[PDB]
Amino acid sequence: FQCGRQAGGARCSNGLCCSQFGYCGSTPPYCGAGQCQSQC
Repeated sequence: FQCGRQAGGARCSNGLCCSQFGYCGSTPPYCGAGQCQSQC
């Protein structure tokens, strides 16, 4: 975890997506199929 409230307030690689808890990604179960809140 790096993004969201699960960590505080950050982002992963680029302007991808950030999971409900605070898990940002662009390919794992955060951006594709998992817990995508912003983008999937």
